[PDB]
Amino acid sequence: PVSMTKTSVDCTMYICGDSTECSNLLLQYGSFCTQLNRALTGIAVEQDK
Amino acid sequence: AYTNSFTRGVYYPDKVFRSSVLHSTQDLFLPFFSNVTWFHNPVLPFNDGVYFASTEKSNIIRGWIFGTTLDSKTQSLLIVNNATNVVIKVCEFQFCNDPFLGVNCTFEYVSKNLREFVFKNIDGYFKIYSKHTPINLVRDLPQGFSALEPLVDLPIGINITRFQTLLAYYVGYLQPRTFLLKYNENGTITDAVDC
Amino acid sequence: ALDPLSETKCTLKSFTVEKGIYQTSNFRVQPTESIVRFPNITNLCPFGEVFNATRFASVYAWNRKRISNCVADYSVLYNSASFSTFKCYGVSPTKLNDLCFTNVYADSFVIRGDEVRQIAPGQTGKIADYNYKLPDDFTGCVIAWNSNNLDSKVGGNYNYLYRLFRKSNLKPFERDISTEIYQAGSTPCNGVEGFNCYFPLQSYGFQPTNGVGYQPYRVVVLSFELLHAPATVCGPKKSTNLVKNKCVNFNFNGLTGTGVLTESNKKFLPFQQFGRDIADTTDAVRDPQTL
Ligand SMILES: *[C@@H]1O[C@H](CO)[C@@H](O[C@@H]2O[C@H](CO)[C@@H](O)[C@H](O)[C@H]2NC(C)=O)[C@H](O)[C@H]1NC(C)=O
Ligand SMILES: *[C@@H]1O[C@H](CO)[C@@H](O[C@@H]2O[C@H](CO)[C@@H](O)[C@H](O)[C@H]2NC(C)=O)[C@H](O)[C@H]1NC(C)=O
Ligand SMILES: *[C@@H]1O[C@H](CO)[C@@H](O[C@@H]2O[C@H](CO)[C@@H](O)[C@H](O)[C@H]2NC(C)=O)[C@H](O)[C@H]1NC(C)=O
Ligand SMILES: *[C@@H]1O[C@H](CO)[C@@H](O)[C@H](O)[C@H]1NC(C)=O
Ligand SMILES: *[C@@H]1O[C@H](CO)[C@@H](O)[C@H](O)[C@H]1NC(C)=O
Ligand SMILES: *[C@@H]1O[C@H](CO)[C@@H](O)[C@H](O)[C@H]1NC(C)=O
Ligand SMILES: *[C@@H]1O[C@H](CO)[C@@H](O)[C@H](O)[C@H]1NC(C)=O
Repeated sequence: PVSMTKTSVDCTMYICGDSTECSNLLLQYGSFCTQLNRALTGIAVEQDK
Repeated sequence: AYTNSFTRGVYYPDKVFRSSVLHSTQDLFLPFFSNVTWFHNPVLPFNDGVYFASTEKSNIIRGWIFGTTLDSKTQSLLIVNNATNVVIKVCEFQFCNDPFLGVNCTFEYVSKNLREFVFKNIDGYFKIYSKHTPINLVRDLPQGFSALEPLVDLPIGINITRFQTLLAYYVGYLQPRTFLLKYNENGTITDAVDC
Repeated sequence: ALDPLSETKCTLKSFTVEKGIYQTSNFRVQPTESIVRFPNITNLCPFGEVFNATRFASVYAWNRKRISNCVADYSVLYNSASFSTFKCYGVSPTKLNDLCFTNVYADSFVIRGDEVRQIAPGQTGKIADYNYKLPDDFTGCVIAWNSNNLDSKVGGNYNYLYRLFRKSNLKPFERDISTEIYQAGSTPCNGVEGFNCYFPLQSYGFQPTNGVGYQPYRVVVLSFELLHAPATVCGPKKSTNLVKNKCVNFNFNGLTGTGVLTESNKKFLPFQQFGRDIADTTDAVRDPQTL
């Protein structure tokens, strides 16, 4: 096996799909959202490499 | 008398369409290869749910009574099909010791063979599922598989712990079992597994 | 937000972006409109039976109609100009359309005009005490309209009665229909009228020429009930038109979502309402009004 599926996930949309109250609460958790996107992006670039 | 509940007592647990998929669901089903009581009209408990079946040539069985006392003291369900019309009422009816048919009502509704029914009473809703099939057997329940589609959902909120029949048939008792159901292309349940 | 390079700069928290491709934002189509679909309104509650009743009950023997397992169209009532009093406590009529209840009780009776005020929480008097008592925490509606045209006649209509004596005040929604001779004194009456022995009821004098205060008024009191049972009395919950091939915010009988609704080629069973994906995701519905 050489590569995987280059999946990416929008944490916001995954957790608080199209909800404003939910999103405003989510903002309190800080960078969790960003770091998950970043990690998966890492994975996807590795797959191409 | 007792007989084998081979693979009978499967009903669509919800109103959802699913095709070409195996779905696992926990609900009150009739356990596979269980004992079903066989009758040729006493009062029977309603532990959590009932699987009723009737083999008919001349439509002898007509109705059901449900409740706790069933003696003009409290609310009780009466369900009756008379030749052309179905009747459902929830009056505190004064029943006979041996009610039959010859040859404070808080709700009222009016509308060779095997007829299979499932009655269950959940969150005050009385759910009734059923299925009609042609058969060629005089002894017992045919072995095979068929699913029961819901017919009625009555918002009664009435406590039931006992019931009786109004006119041979079989009774089984449902239990909280996990099932795996095989929905085909057409969203019909074609096979099941008792987990 | 000036330009995409600026979005990039803000994302990286830098003024100097090195060559590359950067994921900055997330494109998402916004829904243009809201679709609400519910089944055709059916099995209306028999409000006619109560309001359009030919004859009403006396206040001491007020009728109680139970309303259950139907759709209650309150609009026809609070938008009607036929009512002089439409008072609602701890509830707004308009809001009723969005609410379900286990049971609704329409208490119908007739009183004189000046006594209409007694049909309210924390009232006192002959009516509030001996005929019909509302609780202090009553959460229903009181509807009253003049019935001089119907419940008055030349010479005086005395068919409508009221209780004039009672050994104690009534409890909320208590009904006393007894005709026992009231013992005003220490001497037992033994069902015989006389000194300190009076009949507990008396007639209303309803003539067409009577003062508005003394003219007959028909009263319906709606009480709302939430039991340990299903709520079977619901409001109309009005629908909208259906839009296809657009990003919309849809609401079908129970379920909400956002998507593009398209003609499907799926073959639901006659009972199946909404379809599902492998991932327990709603993928298809049945329009409640059109199958
Ligand atoms: C089955 O019994 C029911 C009542 O138990 C019958 O329904 C009544 O029919 C008459 C005539 O149409 C109506 O006036 C009544 O209002 C009906 N009853 C109810 C509760 O609505 C019915 O007629 C019987 N079936 C047949 C085929 O005769
Ligand atoms: C789903 O039901 C439909 C209708 O009964 C079946 O479709 C028919 O299949 C036969 C045999 O291939 C064809 O001769 C017909 O032309 C089809 N009719 C239509 C309207 O498509 C289908 O076979 C069923 N599928 C399953 C899995 O049971
Ligand atoms: C809900 O009500 C609507 C409106 O009365 C019904 O729509 C009709 O449907 C028939 C059959 O498809 C059409 O021939 C008519 O043109 C429709 N009428 C109108 C005014 O557009 C609909 O059938 C009802 N559905 C249910 C489930 O009760
Ligand atoms: C189940 O049925 C079998 C066969 O009739 C019988 O031997 C057994 O006693 C039954 N089980 C119970 C618990 O009665
Ligand atoms: C009728 O049923 C209702 C259910 O709330 C009950 O309160 C009432 O006591 C019953 N009436 C009679 C006369 O039994
Ligand atoms: C149903 O029975 C249970 C157990 O006896 C009891 O707790 C409950 O009050 C009953 N329901 C009604 C509506 O009386
Ligand atoms: C009573 O009937 C009249 C028509 O005769 C109608 O205007 C009114 O809406 C009816 N009452 C109710 C409560 O619907």
